[PDB]
Amino acid sequence: RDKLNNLVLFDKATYDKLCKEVPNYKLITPAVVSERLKIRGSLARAALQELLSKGLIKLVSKHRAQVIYTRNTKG
Amino acid sequence: TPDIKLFGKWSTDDVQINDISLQDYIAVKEKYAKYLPHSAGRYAAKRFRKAQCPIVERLTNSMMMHGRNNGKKLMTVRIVKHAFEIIHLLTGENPLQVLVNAIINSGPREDSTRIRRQAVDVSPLRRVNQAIWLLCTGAREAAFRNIKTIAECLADELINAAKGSSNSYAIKKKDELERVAKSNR
Amino acid sequence: HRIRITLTSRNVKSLEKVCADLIRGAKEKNLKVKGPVRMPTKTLRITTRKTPCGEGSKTWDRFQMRIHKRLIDLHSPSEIVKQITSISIEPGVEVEVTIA
Amino acid sequence: GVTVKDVNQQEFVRALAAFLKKSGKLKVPEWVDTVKLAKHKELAPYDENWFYTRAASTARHLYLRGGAGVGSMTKIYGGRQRNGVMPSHFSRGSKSVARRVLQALEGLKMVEKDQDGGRKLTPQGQRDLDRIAGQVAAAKK
Amino acid sequence: QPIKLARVTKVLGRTGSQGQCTQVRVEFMDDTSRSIIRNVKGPVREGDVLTLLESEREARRL
Amino acid sequence: GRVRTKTVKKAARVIIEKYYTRLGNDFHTNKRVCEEIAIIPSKKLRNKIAGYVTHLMKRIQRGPVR
Amino acid sequence: SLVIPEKFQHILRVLNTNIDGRRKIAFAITAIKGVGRRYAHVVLRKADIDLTKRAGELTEDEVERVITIMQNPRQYKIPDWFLNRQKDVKDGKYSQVLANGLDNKLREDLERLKKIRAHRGLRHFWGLRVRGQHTKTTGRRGRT
Amino acid sequence: GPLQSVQVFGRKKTATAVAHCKRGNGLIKVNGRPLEMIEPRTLQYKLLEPVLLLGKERFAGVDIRVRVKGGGHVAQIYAIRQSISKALVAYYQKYVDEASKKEIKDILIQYDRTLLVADPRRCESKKFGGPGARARYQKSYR
RNA sequence: GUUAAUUCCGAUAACGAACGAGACUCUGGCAUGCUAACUAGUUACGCGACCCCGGUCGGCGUAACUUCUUAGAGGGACAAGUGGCGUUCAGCCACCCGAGAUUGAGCAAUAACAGGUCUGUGAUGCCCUUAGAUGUCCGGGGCUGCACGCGCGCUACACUGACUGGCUCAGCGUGUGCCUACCCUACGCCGGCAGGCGCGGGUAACCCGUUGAACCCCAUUCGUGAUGGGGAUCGGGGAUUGCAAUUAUUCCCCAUGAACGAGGAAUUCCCAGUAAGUGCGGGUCAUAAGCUUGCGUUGAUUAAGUCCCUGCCCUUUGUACACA
Repeated sequence: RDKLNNLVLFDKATYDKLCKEVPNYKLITPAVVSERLKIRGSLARAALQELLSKGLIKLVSKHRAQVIYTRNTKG
Repeated sequence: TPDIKLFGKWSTDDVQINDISLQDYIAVKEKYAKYLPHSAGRYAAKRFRKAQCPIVERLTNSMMMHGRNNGKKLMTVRIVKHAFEIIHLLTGENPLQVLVNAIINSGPREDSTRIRRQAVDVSPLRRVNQAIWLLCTGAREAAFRNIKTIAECLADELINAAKGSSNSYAIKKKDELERVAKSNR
Repeated sequence: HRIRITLTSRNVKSLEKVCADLIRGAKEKNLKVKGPVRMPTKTLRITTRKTPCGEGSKTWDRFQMRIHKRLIDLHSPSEIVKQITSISIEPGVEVEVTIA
Repeated sequence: GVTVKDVNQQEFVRALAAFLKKSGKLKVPEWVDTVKLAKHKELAPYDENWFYTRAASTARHLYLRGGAGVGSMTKIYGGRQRNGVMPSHFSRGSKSVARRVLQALEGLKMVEKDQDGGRKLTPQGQRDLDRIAGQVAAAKK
Repeated sequence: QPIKLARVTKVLGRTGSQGQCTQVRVEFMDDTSRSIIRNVKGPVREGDVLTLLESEREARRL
Repeated sequence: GRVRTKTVKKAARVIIEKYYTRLGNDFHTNKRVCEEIAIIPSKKLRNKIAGYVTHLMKRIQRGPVR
Repeated sequence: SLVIPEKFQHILRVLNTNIDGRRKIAFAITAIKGVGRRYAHVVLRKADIDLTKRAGELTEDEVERVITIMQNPRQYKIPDWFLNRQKDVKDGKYSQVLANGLDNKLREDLERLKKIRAHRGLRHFWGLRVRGQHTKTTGRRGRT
Repeated sequence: GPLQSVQVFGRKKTATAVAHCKRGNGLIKVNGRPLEMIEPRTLQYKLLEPVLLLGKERFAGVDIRVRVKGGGHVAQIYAIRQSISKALVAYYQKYVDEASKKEIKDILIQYDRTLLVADPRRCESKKFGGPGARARYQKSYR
């Protein structure tokens, strides 16, 4: 009935609004990111590794079934 | 650390129970602190041995329902463990306190029964079990056929049930089961 | 000289009375005696339906044979062994004597 | 230093596979890239260098116990045979996929055939086994 | 109709059709003298407090 | 239900009326006193009879028994 | 990379069968009949093709390198046990047939079984279970 | 010096694990590998209650090696939690006073009683007419 | 009055008794107390291999020991001790101490069904055939047949998950046949695999085996898509047993990829290692587990009450029922 026509690869706007507002959210996980950005979970998971390299998100707890990310340190 | 224990990293102390009726039936402080929500068992043997079981273990033991997940406490402990950082990285307070606040606000006071239904007040033990139960199945239904995982679903509702914003599944049935009892009383 | 004697019997106390009887017989001749080694038993599980036909409720038997074996080692030639082993033996016990 | 019992076996398998990268003389079979690893598997592995990973995983199995044969390697590398509509049962692994590993481990000297058959790991194979064990314990400190 | 607290002082017996409720003689922690009778679901010991929405409804003695 | 049957009770009645000086108060002694003076086929009944004897002991120093 | 590349392929019209660009390369081939999850994976290793990308990024010249392995497996040393049609009935060819010849190949052997009047052909004629299934309790939905 | 060797057995549903105390340094290993490195890793801190709730200084003079076989995984971890707590209890009873042994025991008494007294829970036999020890097959009427 | 109990106490025109229940047999659990172990291990000695005195090794031979392995004799638990309830009798609840303060199964009374079995019998009354046999044996088929309904079951409807790797653990057992022509397996090669070929071990605490089981744990892919869920139907090929597989005996590979989005009326089983999940032995087996019988792993929610329903056991009552 309700078909989730998720987005496979990032647009210019979606990649722009991933670099700015995502480091404002307190909770970043690939489950909610694929839900909120209206994108695939493969694209959601692949979006979060470079932010860890770019220094915009922090990993605190990684696991095979769930990985969780947050903002940068407030200081 | 023979003096104090840390539930992974969470404090044994400074968890407060608001309603005084449920403080004897919530086992979180000064005698029931454990490093894991897993233990040997034996608390299901006697009638009233159930009350002193730690509530994190009780929520864990009430979690592996619906068939394929039965007898899988090794993975539901993993679900509970990750679910506490989600509370600390959404609200920012002690997840033990948020779980405690979810029990009080999801537990109905009175409930109707066949004896034409007459409304009778529930036991403080009965209020604990039903409040635990309503917030657990909602995570089961929210994680069913959805991108959102089971670990997030546990942390969503008990945060919502702590504040009672009528968006958790546990809050709505708590309102309805007392609204029905309020009618035929 | 290293002689093995095998003590197999279906009854528990028929095997137990003869396993100590060879101890009493051999200690009179006062030679090197090893203790009786208690090895784990074998039990015979047979489960069959009680009804001769296939009619009625489904009930099952539990038919069992526990068999025990005891090994006692002797440091003696076969002259001493052939004398004692013919004294006070009962058909419930099957005795096997190995010279090697 | 320490032995491999002080080193976690999860990241030990590709640390020894990295030792198999710098050697590069395992004389791998032609059918590495196109074979199914067992009859209870249905598809090919995602990791390409599974032969260099299983051979590294085979060496740590032979250090703990010796005398292992072809049938023993199929037993440990077996798994559930999901029979589909039928109930799932345990199945043995493929025979030649473990036979070529022990043949690869005897090509370059890492294993020797023990008495009464089997495969046991050579002392020099244990000697460099401790060096990769000490390089991980020093890394985690 | 404020929320009130009711503290169990002694139990009376099993009530209901299936024995699903426990009739409990209950005391109030707000005042010691005034105290009523109410049927309680679930297993109840001595030394626990209930949460009645109203204190004006009293269960009959069977 | 830990209710003593007639076989345990009637066996304990004859012991008291014959061995008043031999019987004690604690369970373990008159367990061994009744071991020699009674042919009890099993240890379970030996504890049950001696245990019922000890319950009849508390009735003895507190007055008469019917 | 993480952003969209140039030259979009969403539907790959390959051997008159649509292939979605939304799915991965390793499993978008499977929509073609005659190739499944297994036979598509080996083709990604016969030619040096990375399977970690999507089916809307790979370039147009080397997708010709992919499809020549479909109908011609033997010169790219694909073994005979990956093939749907081993030892063909007429010409005895060990080959893989892909979603268009596949159903052409499917309708000789049915009336090849019909013209021989074998039992295996007859069960297909009345639409009964040919592999030896019990029809007393099952087989009700399509037959009213 | 003197051989202060104490060998203490631990039992469970099926898993049996025997510790081996000796007068040595403060290292703990089971089957040749330490307590930190055991899969499943969900239950890491369960191996630590004998260590954390009694202190590392109590294990400084005692080294232990545990041989483990039988049962399943969680049986084995629950075997080696309680096998090593009883191992230190017997060491401080035989060679030194139990005044020190009773004050480490009552810490384990108040926390969890499985560390010293084993659970006598075992799997009862399955009966005929049912798939389990209590459950029966689906009774069909008519 | 009490109990699981016609279990006892106590009354008493009833007394003395008998079967049954209980008692009794097996199993579980606690004893660094006894006996014993070179087909079981532990601890020490001496080496070997490796790493920086120490650590590991199912790598090697020795002396002590039964803590871990086994089975034998004994012991232990009795409402025994305490606080209450109770005629203070029968007994009941809670607590200390203690591995247990109700383990599970076996056996099971009088009378009855016209319950089922003559297709288990060299168990059989009576009736029938008996030479062109309803007797023996051989070839083929069938009992599986398919517009439909019903019963016991296995697999799914997925993200608590599917897949790919790596990690890591069990106990019941069983195994070479009087006829019998047919065993379980180590190890070394060939083939992707099914499987094919060589040598040995084990008549079995010796070999399988230290039973390298699933489950579990860790790390990728998939991304809510009837999707890499699901595997029904079906095509092509390759192997085993058998004299013989087509109506596909089974096993292996590729391919086809249906319904099914948590199931109405109604209904089944269960409260502690229990349910449920999950695998392993045995039976039928030349070829053989969706069944059944046991074993083992992970392992709970609920309840410690009731006659509401379904029923069962006594007492009173009424009956025009007595194949009730």
